[PDB]
Amino acid sequence: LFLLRHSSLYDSFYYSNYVNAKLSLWNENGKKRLHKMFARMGIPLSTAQETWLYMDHSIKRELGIIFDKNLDRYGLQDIIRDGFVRTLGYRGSISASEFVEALTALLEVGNSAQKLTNLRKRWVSNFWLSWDALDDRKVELLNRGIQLAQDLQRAIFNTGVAILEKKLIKHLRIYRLCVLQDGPDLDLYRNPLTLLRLGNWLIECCAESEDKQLLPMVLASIDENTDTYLVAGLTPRYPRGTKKPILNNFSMAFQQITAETDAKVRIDNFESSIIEIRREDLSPFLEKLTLSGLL
Amino acid sequence: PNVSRTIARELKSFLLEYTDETGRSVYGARIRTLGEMNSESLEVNYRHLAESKAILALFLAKCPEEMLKIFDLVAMEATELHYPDYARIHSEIHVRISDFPTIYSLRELRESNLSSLVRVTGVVTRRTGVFPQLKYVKFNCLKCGSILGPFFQDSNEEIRISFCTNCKSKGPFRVNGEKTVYRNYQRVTLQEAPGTVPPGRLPRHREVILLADLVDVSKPGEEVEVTGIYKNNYDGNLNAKNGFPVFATIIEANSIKRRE
Amino acid sequence: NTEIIKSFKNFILEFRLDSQFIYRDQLRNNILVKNYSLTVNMEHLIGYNEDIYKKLSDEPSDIIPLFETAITQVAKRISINSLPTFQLILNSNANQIPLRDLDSEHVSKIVRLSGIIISTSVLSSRATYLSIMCRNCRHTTSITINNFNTGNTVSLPRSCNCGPDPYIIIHESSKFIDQQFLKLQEIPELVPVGEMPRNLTMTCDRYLTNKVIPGTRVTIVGIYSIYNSKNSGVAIRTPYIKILGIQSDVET
Repeated sequence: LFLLRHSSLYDSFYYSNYVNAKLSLWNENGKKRLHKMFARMGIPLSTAQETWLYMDHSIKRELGIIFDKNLDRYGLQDIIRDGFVRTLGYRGSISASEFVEALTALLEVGNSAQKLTNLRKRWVSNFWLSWDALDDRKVELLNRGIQLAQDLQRAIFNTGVAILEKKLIKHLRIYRLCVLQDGPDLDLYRNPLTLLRLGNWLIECCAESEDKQLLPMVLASIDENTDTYLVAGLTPRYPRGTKKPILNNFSMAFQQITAETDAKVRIDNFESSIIEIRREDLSPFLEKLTLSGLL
Repeated sequence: PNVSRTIARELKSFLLEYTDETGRSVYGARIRTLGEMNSESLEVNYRHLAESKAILALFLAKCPEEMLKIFDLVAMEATELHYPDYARIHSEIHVRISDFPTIYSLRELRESNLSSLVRVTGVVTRRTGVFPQLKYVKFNCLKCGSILGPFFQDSNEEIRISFCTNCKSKGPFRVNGEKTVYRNYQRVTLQEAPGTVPPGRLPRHREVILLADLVDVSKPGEEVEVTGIYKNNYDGNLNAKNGFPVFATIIEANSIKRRE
Repeated sequence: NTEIIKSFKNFILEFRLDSQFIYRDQLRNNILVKNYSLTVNMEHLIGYNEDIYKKLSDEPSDIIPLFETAITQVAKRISINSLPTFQLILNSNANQIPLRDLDSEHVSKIVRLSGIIISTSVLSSRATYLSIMCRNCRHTTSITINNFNTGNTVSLPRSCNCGPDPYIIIHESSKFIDQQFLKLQEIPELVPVGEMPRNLTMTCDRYLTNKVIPGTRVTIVGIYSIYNSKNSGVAIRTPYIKILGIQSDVET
């Protein structure tokens, strides 16, 4: 689950991935099944939203036992893994996965062409805000991070629902495509560590245990300020039950098009699978992707 | 009586094996709606029970004060085959009997409708605040121990259970504030609807007790339809009137419906 | 009752974060100013031990007056005559319970909530330690009450036979404290579209009096308790919140 030790039980079962991928919680027909679990487990719906410190002594004692009698029927048996826990004395436990979320959420929040580089100095100066927090002396800097992490995956979960009702997915013959143009809080999505958060929530959503196909996604968000259109090519996955490791093609076949018309594109990243493009250049560029398909 | 064990096994088949309209037994798909709202209230219609067994339909109108206890006690073990870890969430279910057309407007209440399931409409006038009730009289005996076992004074009766020969003799008992189960309480009165009045006569009041689930379901000015029972409340019934032994009558509510 | 003092007496002496330990530096600086209290953050209890908070969360009315005598055995390890009983003020942040949904289940449980204060009252006197003499026997004694559950939970005995209640309170040798009797209204942004805003009445102890002006936004951590005065029903009690620790905002 995401952040058990610093949030409640119920608020971790929403904003997860391998629970959302198997119960389809974005609709209404799946949210009835979630309370149907806590009936069997013997947990009231007042206790299950208290934060994880103030739960009873005889429930956190018995969490390793209830998670194996009642978790089989809903398919969630790939939940219990083995992880690491670092306690510094009287402070309290923080696992390994619950630390890397507090560093992926301290790297973009909590701080024409010269409007661009005034953003890139807001990321480079944000880098030392996690470099200090990695140590063991400053814990008042870490607990700013966790309460900046839950308001990241509450703004993603309220966008990723609003796609899967309107169904803005084109189901084309080579890949799948989504283009987001309007909604709330579209300022957040200029960081490449924010699109890969939402795109990782869509890949494990639709390319799920249920066999429909196996096709790549292409995302494209937008803001104002010369209409940047940060597009990003993604990859497909398997539902954890590992033979094909190549799994990417958007470096080569994309690169041929940008040397064909070079219509207002900049390759300005460590990665070759995310660029910007002007607003007038989106429509003739995407048609060329369907041509010369290398997949 | 001791015939109740024959009743317990034979209405249980009308929580599981009563089906209608091509499957989907409506009281197997009802207990799954408990839990996911977590609400300790089974809805039970009266037409869906009277068509099957006409014996128990008579034993609701005769004496539901002892009938509904057995109808609650086996109602726990219907859910327990679905949700086996349900002893710790309220540990109790009470039931919600639906329509039974006895009394027309308000004023047909004679002796012949005593201690029986009555259905009556009206208009909420005024209501008090929400309070706790005892529900578990636990003594403060000085000779015995101050746990002393659970004893029940759960009515409008306030039982005069005197403590005699507890440990060695009659220890003096009080009440403490320890480990008992309180429950909610709210009295709301009700008067006659202005559409179905006879000509000339003033409307009449009556006091209704709500209990433990149905508090904050009314709002003053609603056409409410009460399906309570009808009893004979003591404890101060016309204290200045002992030459006329005249008793006070309060409807204890069992369900609440809105306007329809 | 027994040895739960020593499981708390080691908590004040030995709790320690990274370099500078707090509850022997908050107990010493609150004696030189003559302040006579202490402020326990409630997250630090359950990090040190879970069995202590298990008792405190279940039955709080009988254990917080055991922690108040576990402090006054430690302040005699620092000062060395009149040291009274200390007061325990605690604060935390789990989850606010809104003022509308306070069921019959939260009787005697630590509950925090929020709201707007309407009115106050005038101060009063409650007795802690009083001296009794009988009228005929003249056999002196001393009853020390420390627990607070408003009318009467501990009273005078009936014999030291002699008559019905032969006991007199002597007013020349006692100690007294203050009470405040606020009132608290819920915040109007949890709107009662067809209801009026309800209210509750609290009490306060000796060191929280005269702290808050009417008309502020507070958060209040207390014990939701019950009392049975007749100052309208049969076997009906009335609810009230015994405040232990008012965490107001900046008053502004």
